[PDB]
Amino acid sequence: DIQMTQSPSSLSASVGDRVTITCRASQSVYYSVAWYQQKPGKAPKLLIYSASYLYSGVPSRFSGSRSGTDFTLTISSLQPEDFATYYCQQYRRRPITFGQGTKVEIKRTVAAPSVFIFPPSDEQLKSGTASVVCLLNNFYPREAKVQWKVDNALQSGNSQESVTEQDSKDSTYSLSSTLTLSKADYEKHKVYACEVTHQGLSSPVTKSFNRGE
Amino acid sequence: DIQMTQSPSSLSASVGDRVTITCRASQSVYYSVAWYQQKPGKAPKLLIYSASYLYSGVPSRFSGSRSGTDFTLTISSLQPEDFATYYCQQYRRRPITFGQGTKVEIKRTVAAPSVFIFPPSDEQLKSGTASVVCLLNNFYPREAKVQWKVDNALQSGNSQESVTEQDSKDSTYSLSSTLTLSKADYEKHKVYACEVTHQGLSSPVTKSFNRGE
Amino acid sequence: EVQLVESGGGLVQPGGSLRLSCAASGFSLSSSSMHWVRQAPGKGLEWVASISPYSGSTSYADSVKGRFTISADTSKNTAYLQMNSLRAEDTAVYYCARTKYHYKNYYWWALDYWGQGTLVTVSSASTKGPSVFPLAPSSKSTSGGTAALGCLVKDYFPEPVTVSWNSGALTSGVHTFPAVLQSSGLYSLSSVVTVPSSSLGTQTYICNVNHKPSNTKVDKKVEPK
Amino acid sequence: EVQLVESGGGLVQPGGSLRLSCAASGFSLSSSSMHWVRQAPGKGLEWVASISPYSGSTSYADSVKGRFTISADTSKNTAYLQMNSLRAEDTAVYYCARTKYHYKNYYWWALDYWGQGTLVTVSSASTKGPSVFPLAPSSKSTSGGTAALGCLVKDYFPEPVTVSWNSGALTSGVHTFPAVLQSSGLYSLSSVVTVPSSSLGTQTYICNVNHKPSNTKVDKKVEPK
RNA sequence: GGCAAACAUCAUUUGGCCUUAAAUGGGAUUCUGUGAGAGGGGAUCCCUCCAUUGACAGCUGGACUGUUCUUUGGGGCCUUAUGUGGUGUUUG
RNA sequence: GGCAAACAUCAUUUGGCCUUAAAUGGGAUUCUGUGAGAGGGGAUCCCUCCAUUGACAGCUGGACUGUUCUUUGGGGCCUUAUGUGGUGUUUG
Repeated sequence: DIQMTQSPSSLSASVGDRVTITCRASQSVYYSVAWYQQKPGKAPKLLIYSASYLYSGVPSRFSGSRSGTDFTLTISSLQPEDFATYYCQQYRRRPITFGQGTKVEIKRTVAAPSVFIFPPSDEQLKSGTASVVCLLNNFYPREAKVQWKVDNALQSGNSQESVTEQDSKDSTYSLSSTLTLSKADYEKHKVYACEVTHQGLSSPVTKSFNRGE
Repeated sequence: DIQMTQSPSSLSASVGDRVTITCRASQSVYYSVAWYQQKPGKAPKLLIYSASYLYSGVPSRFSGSRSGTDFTLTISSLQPEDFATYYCQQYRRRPITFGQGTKVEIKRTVAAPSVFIFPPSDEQLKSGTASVVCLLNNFYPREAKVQWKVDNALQSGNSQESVTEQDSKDSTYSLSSTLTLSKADYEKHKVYACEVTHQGLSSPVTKSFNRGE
Repeated sequence: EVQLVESGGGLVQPGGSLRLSCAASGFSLSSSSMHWVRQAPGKGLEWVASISPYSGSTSYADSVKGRFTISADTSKNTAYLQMNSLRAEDTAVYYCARTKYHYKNYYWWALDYWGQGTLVTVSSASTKGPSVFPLAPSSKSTSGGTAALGCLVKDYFPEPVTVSWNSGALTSGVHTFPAVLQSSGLYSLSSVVTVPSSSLGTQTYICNVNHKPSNTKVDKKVEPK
Repeated sequence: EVQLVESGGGLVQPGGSLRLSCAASGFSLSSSSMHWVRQAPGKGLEWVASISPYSGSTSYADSVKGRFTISADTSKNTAYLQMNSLRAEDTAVYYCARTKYHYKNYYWWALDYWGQGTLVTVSSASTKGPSVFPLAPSSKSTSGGTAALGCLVKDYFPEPVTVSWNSGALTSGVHTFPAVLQSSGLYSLSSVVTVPSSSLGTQTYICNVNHKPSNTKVDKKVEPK
């Protein structure tokens, strides 16, 4: 019945910057607060226990302090691999309860994406569907816009995209937009293009192909 | 085969003094030299290996260096518990061979002996023998002279003495002189005394008793 | 040395059961308390159950009370989670954790080691293996630039899929995107690698797709038209 | 954890045999080389034999070759030293020592742990246990001084002898002297304790003498007339 | 005189197998308190060795060799001891 | 008013058994790079608790006591969890 209200939900900071995540407990927990780091696809690793003690093998740029019933985690010199979601937990009373989490992006310089476009394989069209893929490789920030134009007519409602997690080394994103059509509809048009707009692009970029070439 | 000539055989130095023991190798040994400390009656503990590396649990006031085929052990600030014998060994070729050793006495200030005299037990007189014991406790230096007087006549050659190893904490010695007699001879005299002369004694001291009471 | 290996996950119908197990190494179970913590995809962390194999004592979150049963076999040095009467809202990754015992304590401390977890998805859909298509270059840039090629893994269920390139020998420059759920209620993802435009006509680039749910594996070399 | 326990020493007539053993804990023999090193009384240290149980390879000092045989049974995790055809000039303390194995090496390094050792005396005399007498205060000194009491251990053979006080409960101020060889070819030593002049009339102090060769054990109270 | 060898001397010094296209060694910055032999491990960067992709040279292919350039890579299991270099002497 | 109990809140926090005359806790300086549970260890000094030998005191002996002096000593086997105090509210 103890609640760990953790804030902020998200933050981003440049490599080298100090960062503080905070967790306030509904009632007295006293030191029985731990802090965890969870990297995408990985299991949480324990960083801080007893509110201020580092678990063995945790870089010393991590630390924690207690102030009454407020607890803060501090990454004193943020590093590219520190992109993760961070969690507080109390173990003063049971049941144990966790904070809602805090996602930490790394802020790096603007990098425009390099763009690629992939026509559907002859191997797929024989199944009745055409998937057209547009690839936005290694950019920052995460905000990018992908429009699909089939014979220069803007498309609506037939694309879906997914974005990688921030690279633990260069702190960039990669985005994948797929344009799904029926073979029949696909064979009705010639020019397929994705047009990308992003912060480090002066003018929009379009990568295209003609169907049978 | 390989000869480890160690020097000096013995030395004495005050607490805090720097101390260098030296070990010269008959031929090339290269770094394969160890230094051992043997405290009296105890098993030797390893101190230095590879001529300069300290073994785990060795105080930093120890060190070793190599100069060609000469090797030295160094105590930068000598401590009382460092009273021991020190041994070099080569492990360059087999058989392994040792230095002759170096005993390290600690030189401290004069400490007067506490003196005691103990008549022989009635349990020993009933066995057919008389042992009279004179005890010199916690003095320095080791050089002390104990005389036996049976009714004030000096004794020679019917006593034997043994001395403790230097105490590893106060760096003093203890001495035991036993005057061994046949039971019958003991019933011939009344006054038994040991007379002690030592550096920290301005006048020489005698502890005596009358036979029995 | 210290590791925990969950197994027993997978796809299961709603109303059905599943028995996860966590096999521990490098420490005695009897000198720890073991815990299951689940993570609904996207949401945070929900403690599920705990057990002190030394005493056999167990405790459960009120949201699984009476459907789940944590337990431990101290000889096998593994721990288990019986899950009965599952619902869709039980779909999550399920981690087990260790809390090291310490004699000086007076209650249990943090969770100091977590298994990588196993995925439990509770659905009415069935296992469908993926299809694999090439994503091949257009040949726009000459020897000055690098090219991108890839594999598209479409129409499969359930998660996950894993892609490697040239059998794991090519790793630099590779992005496997998160799968997206299709209008057909199926998953689809892409994996891409960038390579020098000059190496296309000689070098072989093959993608290794594995969908362990369907016991499916595909190797598809990717070259242009 | 890491320790070595010599056993098997004692007295032996010239020409006889003895089988010392060293029982190791806290490390595997197969990952070390074990060594016997003796210390002639007064002399320094003489390496005697070595063995690498991983290979079974042995080496001997030219001074024992063909009279001694080192060995090890890796199941008992102990090592042995058979001594045949013994001579007087073999009388010494016999330590066993360990050199930790290391894969990076190209020959063995120094001896990094030594057992406490056992005494092997090769003589024609026979063991007879000692006598023990009290050495009690004389009650000479008034409020200026503290008093001294003790035990005398006379007419025994062979070395060694061990003395304790209050079963080891009283240590501060205690000196056990080296035995000296008497005109009879027997040893004799004393052990003393310093105590406050005041504590005699209440406290009981008992001395524990043990001459393990003859299976001899004695406890004697030391108080005044 | 070129050699071998034995010995002396000083100096330096982990050594293999299997699979592979290949299965080096060193330097720097930094993290890690023993979390498996801390004589460790991780990350990032530079050089070096091996292999490898382009390009270029060798008439042109296949090779193969090379490079002040370029691409991508360098696995697994072992090791329980006396190798190697210089100098000298002596022998064949 | 007083005492309980439950709850709220903040703070703090290992708990037993056996043997025993007794079976605390902390501080400073310094050595120890995990030697097997470092949340360690040792040394030196200090404070503190329990016991203890002497001194002074309670008429003297049991006994027993002390803001003072003094001697010496403080063992073993366990532990797998929600104790304790302050405050507030409610109930008896």
